[PDB]
Amino acid sequence: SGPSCKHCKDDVNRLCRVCACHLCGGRQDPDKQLMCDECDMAFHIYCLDPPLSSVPSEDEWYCPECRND
Ligand SMILES: [Zn+2]
Ligand SMILES: [Zn+2]
Ligand SMILES: [Zn+2]
Repeated sequence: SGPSCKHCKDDVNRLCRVCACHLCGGRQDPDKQLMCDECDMAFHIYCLDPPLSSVPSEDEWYCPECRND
């Protein structure tokens, strides 16, 4: 059940827009990021200039982009 790369392995650039936050497209620490099971994307809670600091750690939740659905 280890993490897998979707558009990174196929893309020579090896960007992790999916596994990593699309804003950074990789070059980040997915351990401090939360993944959305519905969108399977990372949130910037810690990438914004100011860090959210709460870091739920649960990593199991939905991002506000799809929660409004
Ligand atoms: Zn990836
Ligand atoms: Zn980022
Ligand atoms: Zn989502």
